[PDB]
Amino acid sequence: PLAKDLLHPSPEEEKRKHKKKRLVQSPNSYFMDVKCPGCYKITTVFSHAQTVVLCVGCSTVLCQPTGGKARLTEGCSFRRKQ
Amino acid sequence: VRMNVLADALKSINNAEKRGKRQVLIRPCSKVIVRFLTVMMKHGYIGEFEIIDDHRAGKIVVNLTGRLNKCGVISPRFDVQLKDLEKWQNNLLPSRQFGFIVLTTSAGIMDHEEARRKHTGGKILGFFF
Amino acid sequence: GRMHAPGKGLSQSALPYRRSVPTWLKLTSDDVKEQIYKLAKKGLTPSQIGVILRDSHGVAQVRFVTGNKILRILKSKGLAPDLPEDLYHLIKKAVAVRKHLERNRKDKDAKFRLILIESRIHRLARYYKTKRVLPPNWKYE
Amino acid sequence: IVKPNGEKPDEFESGISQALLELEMNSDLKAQLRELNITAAKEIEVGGGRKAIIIFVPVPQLKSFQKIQVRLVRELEKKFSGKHVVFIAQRRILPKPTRKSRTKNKQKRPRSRTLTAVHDAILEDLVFPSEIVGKRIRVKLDGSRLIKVHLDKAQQNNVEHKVETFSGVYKKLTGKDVNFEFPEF
Amino acid sequence: MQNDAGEFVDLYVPRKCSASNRIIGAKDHASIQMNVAEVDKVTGRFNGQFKTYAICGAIRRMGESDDSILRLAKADGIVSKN
RNA sequence: UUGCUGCAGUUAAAAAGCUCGUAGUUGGAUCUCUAGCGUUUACUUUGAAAAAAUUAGAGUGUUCAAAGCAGGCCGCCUGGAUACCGCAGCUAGGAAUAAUGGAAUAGGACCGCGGUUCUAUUUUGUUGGUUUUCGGAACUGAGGCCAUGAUUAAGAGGGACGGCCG
RNA sequence: CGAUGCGGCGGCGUUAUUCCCAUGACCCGCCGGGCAGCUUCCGGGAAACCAAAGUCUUUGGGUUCCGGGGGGAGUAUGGUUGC
Repeated sequence: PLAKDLLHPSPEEEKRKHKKKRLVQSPNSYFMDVKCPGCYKITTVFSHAQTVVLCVGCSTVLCQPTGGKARLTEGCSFRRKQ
Repeated sequence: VRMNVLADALKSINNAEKRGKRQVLIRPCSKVIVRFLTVMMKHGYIGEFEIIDDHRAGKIVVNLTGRLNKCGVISPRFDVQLKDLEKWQNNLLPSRQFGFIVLTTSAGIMDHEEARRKHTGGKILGFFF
Repeated sequence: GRMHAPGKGLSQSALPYRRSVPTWLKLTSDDVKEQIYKLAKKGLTPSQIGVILRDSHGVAQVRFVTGNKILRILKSKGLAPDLPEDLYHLIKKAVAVRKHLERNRKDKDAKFRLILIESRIHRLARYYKTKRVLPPNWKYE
Repeated sequence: IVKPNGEKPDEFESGISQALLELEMNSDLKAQLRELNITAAKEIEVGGGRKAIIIFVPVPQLKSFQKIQVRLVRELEKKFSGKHVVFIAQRRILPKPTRKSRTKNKQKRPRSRTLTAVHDAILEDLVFPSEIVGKRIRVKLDGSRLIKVHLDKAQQNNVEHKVETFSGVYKKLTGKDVNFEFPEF
Repeated sequence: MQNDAGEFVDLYVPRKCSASNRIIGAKDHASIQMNVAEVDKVTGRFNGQFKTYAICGAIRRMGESDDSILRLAKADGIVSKN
């Protein structure tokens, strides 16, 4: 109270505070690449995704549509991009 | 919904100053608010402020000095003439020694004393003292 | 708040600051356009097309990569629908509720909600007639 | 090689035109530069003596220039004197239509042909290697403005020493002071 | 304060609060004037010099007199940076 | 104690039982001159026009004053000023603020280029018959150039989809 | 300030679907929208009280309905709706 730098808030407080009520807006979502166990081809998926996505490489389900972030199938390893 | 963004901006600054906060956040930011704050700063009431620019519509963070008693908006934007300006500065200002009415005129947004000096009427935006 | 509800729900999309195309995006403006066309032929909505392109192919924002919006691309070629997305969807919801009401004469809730939908059709139609995307003789039945 | 709109080349760009003519036959960039061409080139004295080179290039080719810029700057900086070179877009700036205008404004002027949009585009084109992440405008007691640009940490070491070049070069062609900070995340 | 003659025409210039910069009133009985001592750089003894802070009733009642004293002490270099 | 400045409506008198909705009022950032113009207003400053009396107000010892328009100097030197006059209509500057639009199936701007019809009323010293150009229009068959043309996507709003919830 | 209802986000450890994850039930935080509650000299009010009934002589965010001492009186008459 009474002294906070509204200009330079601490980055942990910035991330905690709501995406729309931040000092400058940025989404909590991200783009990640999926490595399917029974395939060599790489695919990119949205963290909160809405459609069951298919890898045309081996024709197998990758991520499931959920209330929030899309749950990936067992074996398929996800890695953050930039 | 939100109408007369200046009203929210001035009310926000007023509440912040009454509460005794050393900074205040204003959103969104428009030219009218920036010019109004510039006039308030020039006479030494607020001091330095920063325009946090996101692509949508900017925010302002204003450093507050313990000087501002009141900063009010006048809605709607009344048509003010030189002859009627005595009446307005008699009604709104607390004293004839200090306080300023901010008019938007063809010359620009400026205080009533400069309006008398440059000899031009306009629309009343707000007052501060 | 909402148009016809007391709720003050704050839940929308928060597009990032960086308008810059991501370094890892391999697809080019023309390649994305070809993808949008191929999707549009299968009989989809700009909404659905944008969702499919975001999820599957990893295009964050079509308007950032191409420099033009989905309805605008389909309008520029001429693969755009006759009625706008949102009006079409309100009409199919309206006729669905009317189809339900035709059997159930006691369902006062359905009647009230129909009145609220009809209001949204008329208020949106007036706007589209103002922008001259619909003809001025266009009515609802 | 150089096609001015005035049909009048100067000693400096006629100098640098030749300095570019080597890179076709010398390096493996002949396929790139042959289709491309510059419009104007200038020199500015920043940091009290430091000579910085500007190359005004056409907008439609700029997207192609971006692809080769990162390499081309070093090639140019090695060929002639070790000077800070940067590529700028030649932005035609059509003035705001007043109540007393000429018999020219028959069409609406695009928002891309506006002072603010041009200046923001020039500041984007100036610092191409390090994409702009944040921007602030501080107003000081005297009334003068100051623009604080917030860059990314991906190419910090690339242009860490160019802060002086950018801080000096901006005020020449805009009329506003700029500063450059590197936030953590 | 001053008429066009030149002389100051006032009973007394009131003290302003060091924290909020409000005028401490005549009957502001909750207002505090605290003296903080100065140490000798080498030995760390009370040399005789002191630095004065004044807090108004409002800032005392709010419970922000603590942070106001602390941040003043930080600014004046009595409390060590960080 | 009729509140535009400037009032009330939990209990003193008072918010419709509730939601929709046309008219009404209000409405988010953003764009730095070639005799005709420039996109048009509102706003603001200046100018001319606007009956005296009245009102404000200059001058003047009605013996003072309310008044009056007179009077003052040893034939003379004087006065009978000046201001205000809502709104609207005329006139010339300013362009902040607030409305409106300038190019989106490109019949869009700017440049030289091909033809159809008609006409100007100079011209072959003047005079009668044909054909002309120059001076001036609508219609078109193409071409070059525009850095060619769509600001952002509201902690405004509609709609889409996802897994729930009651 | 601590709870609570719905959804989402992150994280030790208990348990059930044998076990690994993964879903439930708990547990500790966070974010948004709701039903509320406790405390406070923010500030109002005639007070009772109200985090709104605050930001009101330091009086202008937008807009609708509506009161003007107590009775007579929600009466009389007229209109209109209804068997």
